[PDB]
Amino acid sequence: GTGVLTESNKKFLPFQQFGRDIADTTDAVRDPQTLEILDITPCSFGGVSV
Amino acid sequence: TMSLGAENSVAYSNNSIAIPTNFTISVTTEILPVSMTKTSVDCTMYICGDSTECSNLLLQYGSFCTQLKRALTGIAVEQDKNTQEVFAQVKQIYKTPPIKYFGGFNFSQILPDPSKPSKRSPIEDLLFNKVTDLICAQKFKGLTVLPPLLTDEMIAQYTSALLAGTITSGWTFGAGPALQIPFPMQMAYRFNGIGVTQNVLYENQKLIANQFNSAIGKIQDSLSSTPSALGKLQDVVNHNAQALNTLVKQLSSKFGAISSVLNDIFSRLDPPEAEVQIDRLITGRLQSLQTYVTQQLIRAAEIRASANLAATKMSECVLGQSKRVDFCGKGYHLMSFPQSAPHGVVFLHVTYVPAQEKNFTTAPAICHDGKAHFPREGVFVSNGTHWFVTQRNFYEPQIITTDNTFVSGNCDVVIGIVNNTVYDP
Amino acid sequence: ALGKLQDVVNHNAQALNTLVKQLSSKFGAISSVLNDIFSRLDPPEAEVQIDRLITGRLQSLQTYVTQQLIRAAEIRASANLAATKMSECVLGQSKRVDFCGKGYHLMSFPQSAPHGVVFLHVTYVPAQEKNFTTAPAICHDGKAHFPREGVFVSNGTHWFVTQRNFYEPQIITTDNTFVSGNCDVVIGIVNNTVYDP
Amino acid sequence: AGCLIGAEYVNNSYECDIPIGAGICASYQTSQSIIAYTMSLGAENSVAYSNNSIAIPTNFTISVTTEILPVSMTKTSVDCTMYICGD
Amino acid sequence: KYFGGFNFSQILPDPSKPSKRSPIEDLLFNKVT
Ligand SMILES: *[C@@H]1O[C@H](CO)[C@@H](O)[C@H](O)[C@H]1NC(C)=O
Ligand SMILES: *[C@@H]1O[C@H](CO)[C@@H](O)[C@H](O)[C@H]1NC(C)=O
Ligand SMILES: *[C@@H]1O[C@H](CO)[C@@H](O)[C@H](O)[C@H]1NC(C)=O
Ligand SMILES: *[C@@H]1O[C@H](CO)[C@@H](O)[C@H](O)[C@H]1NC(C)=O
Ligand SMILES: *[C@@H]1O[C@H](CO)[C@@H](O)[C@H](O)[C@H]1NC(C)=O
Ligand SMILES: *[C@@H]1O[C@H](CO)[C@@H](O)[C@H](O)[C@H]1NC(C)=O
Ligand SMILES: *[C@@H]1O[C@H](CO)[C@@H](O)[C@H](O)[C@H]1NC(C)=O
Ligand SMILES: *[C@@H]1O[C@H](CO)[C@@H](O)[C@H](O)[C@H]1NC(C)=O
Ligand SMILES: *[C@@H]1O[C@H](CO)[C@@H](O)[C@H](O)[C@H]1NC(C)=O
Ligand SMILES: *[C@@H]1O[C@H](CO)[C@@H](O)[C@H](O)[C@H]1NC(C)=O
Ligand SMILES: *[C@@H]1O[C@H](CO)[C@@H](O)[C@H](O)[C@H]1NC(C)=O
Repeated sequence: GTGVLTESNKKFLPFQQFGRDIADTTDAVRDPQTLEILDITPCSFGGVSV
Repeated sequence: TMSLGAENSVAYSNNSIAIPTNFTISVTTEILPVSMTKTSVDCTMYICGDSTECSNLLLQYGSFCTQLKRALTGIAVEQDKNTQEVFAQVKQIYKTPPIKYFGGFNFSQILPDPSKPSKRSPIEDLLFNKVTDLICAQKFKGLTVLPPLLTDEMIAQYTSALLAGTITSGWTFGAGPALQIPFPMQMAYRFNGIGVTQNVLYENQKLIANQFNSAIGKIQDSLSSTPSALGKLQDVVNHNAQALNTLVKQLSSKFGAISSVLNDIFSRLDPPEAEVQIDRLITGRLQSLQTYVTQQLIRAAEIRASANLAATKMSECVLGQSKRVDFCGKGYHLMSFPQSAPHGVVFLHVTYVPAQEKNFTTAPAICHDGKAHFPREGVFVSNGTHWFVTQRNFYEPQIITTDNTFVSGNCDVVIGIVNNTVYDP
Repeated sequence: ALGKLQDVVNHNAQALNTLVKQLSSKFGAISSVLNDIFSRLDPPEAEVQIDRLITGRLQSLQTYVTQQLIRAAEIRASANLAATKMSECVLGQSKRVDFCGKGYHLMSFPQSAPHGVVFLHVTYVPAQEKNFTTAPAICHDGKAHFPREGVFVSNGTHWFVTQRNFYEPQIITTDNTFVSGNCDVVIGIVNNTVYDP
Repeated sequence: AGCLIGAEYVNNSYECDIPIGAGICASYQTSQSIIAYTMSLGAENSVAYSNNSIAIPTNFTISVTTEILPVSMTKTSVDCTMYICGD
Repeated sequence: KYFGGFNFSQILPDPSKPSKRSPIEDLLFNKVT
């Protein structure tokens, strides 16, 4: 997918690898190389009014 | 088994009448929704966001999202017009004079407080503090809340201008120019509008002022204690949430496909067989969004009907004195004061309620010299021995003279005629 | 000016226009033409290719109908409001403020228009107002006199009684005011002499 | 509401023409260009209220106001054998 | 039930029937199926 990846404060568990949301979408992930809780978030979007 | 009320047996006779001997100034409250939460969905991001393959396939399903966006824009414009047609009824913002002595009536609970940074009345503070993440977990999937045009400060200024015009001028600032008038005379006019004479107010001004102040003070306690008073507005805040969160829950449904994630379908299967798996999700999500829009249409229609009712009440109860029963309060409507609230308006109806009734002997007419004397404005009562004439809303016994009754024919065809002498000055 | 009548002509037209635009869409099929699908494919697959189009067109027509229902409900509400105004503003003189025109309602005239009614509300707006010194009541010989129908005003030196909508100064006499109690409990009492014809 | 680029924010408040949101409203004013500003609710009037003063009108005017109200729409009918299945 | 000469027997509830309805309400309920 696409989005912004930032450092998250979600206290994941050693066996937990992903993280869902209300709409069954992945909010946070774990980098397989270095153990770190990321945060998947799309960039800015909205409506263009002329 | 639920009770339908108490049991009252009003004694009905051909000769007795109940005349009220005192009165009460009751301030009731009425809550009316005006606007909703303007929401705007996204065409592609809700159906399939962060996916370039589905963005190309969604274009072959007609211009459904365009119609949905048009309907949402229409709903937003309608909710803005609903707020503009209720509070913005005057073209001149009035101001309260520095001296706040209006005869004895204390309006400190409804006038705006300049010390507070919100510039709202103490009642509006409780109204806004009792009507209350999910505002960021829904934005990332198209659900966007548009801010209203008229902010809370502008609605507060509109309500303050309406209150100033009602206190200083009365009902003259709604018809034409604002005509200044002392508040005791305005209250005397309000009393004359329902039948009570001006002397009843001018001789009991302190009692009426004390009753009005006590009712205004008890209104704050009633609104602060009971949490279900501001419910009709909270429902508008609740259902809208149920209209959004559920619309989010529809993104976790597979609609007969293998999964609810389009990335997992595009990565595993090839497009030739992923088309049929993506079409079910697209159709299901489009149908869910269409259902959301067609329900929000009915909700906006109901809210527009409520806003029209609130505007009619603002025009008939605040800008004047309506004689419609149970429209501007329960009883003899005296006046009304508007206040703002989150997506709603609160009308404080000041009403005249009779009390402490007493039983007297009545008669249709009297004749002194063989000619029936009918009351010009009032009713004939008796105290057991003498006959007096009093109005239909307050016991004020007066002698029967020639200027209080008119002659019409002889007293031979009327039923219930009693002989009594009249006075001639 | 005639915009409210134009909108119901525009949206309705749009309600048809989009209803046609849903006929050129595939709804997930191979095309939007029936004969092309029946000629390029086999009857076994023709059903699975045409049922999607049938369902899409059925859903479009159902959406059109369920939107026209709400539109007809709004039009029915507006027509009920117009009928109430015709019965109250034209057939009589209603005292409802901001219902039969901005100001003191005098009369109303109905006019027809394409799918609509235009009410010309003839009203009464005061103007050229001026200030006066008012008083709740007056007492001549120890008995308060309250105005029967009007208001006591003053021009600086004399006191008159005028109606509440037009400045018509009249001499305060015994037939313009009524006596009710003494002038001891009223706030703002001013002494002034009354006339008796 | 968001980020508005293309119009300058003037401090004086005029009558709102093109509503934007949250009190901000745009218009095309005077070289002429598009400006944005906080909409004005009306004129700041102050009634000289007093215990003894009353405003009595001395004349009047008869004015005719116009109110447009829709009554009906265009009756539309559709058929199944032609809209969905063309011949 | 002497109200001056007006007979409200057709609108007041009749205690004879067990339904405790007025003579007009009987026809109102017997015409809506
Ligand atoms: C009038 O009312 C009284 C009390 O109900 C009743 O006794 C009397 O009969 C009534 N009038 C006549 C003359 O019927
Ligand atoms: C009227 O009511 C008030 C408040 O209940 C009371 O103080 C006053 O004495 C009453 N006056 C009469 C006429 O009984
Ligand atoms: C009005 O009420 C306020 C409290 O909100 C009080 O401080 C003030 O003294 C009162 N004024 C009068 C006229 O009694
Ligand atoms: C009038 O008489 C009736 C008789 O039933 C009584 O119930 C009622 O309280 C009386 N009203 C007063 C307070 O005079
Ligand atoms: C009736 O009123 C007259 C005049 O006020 C009074 O003199 C008389 O005592 C009253 N009678 C009763 C029974 O109250
Ligand atoms: C009223 O007075 C007349 C003349 O005195 C008399 O004939 C008549 O009987 C009286 N009626 C009543 C109600 O007493
Ligand atoms: C007040 O009115 C009286 C009678 O019309 C007139 O004689 C007098 O001059 C007036 N005074 C002023 C100051 O207008
Ligand atoms: C009215 O007249 C009385 C008696 O002459 C006097 O005591 C009172 O002060 C006067 N009031 C005014 C308003 O001049
Ligand atoms: C109105 O009356 C109050 C109380 O007597 C007084 O404080 C105030 O100054 C008066 N204002 C005027 C003269 O309009
Ligand atoms: C009332 O207004 C009309 C029109 O302006 C004017 O001709 C007339 O003289 C005015 N009358 C008064 C009383 O000023
Ligand atoms: C009232 O009407 C009923 C029939 O409707 C009749 O039997 C009865 O006698 C009437 N009573 C009176 C007051 O005449």
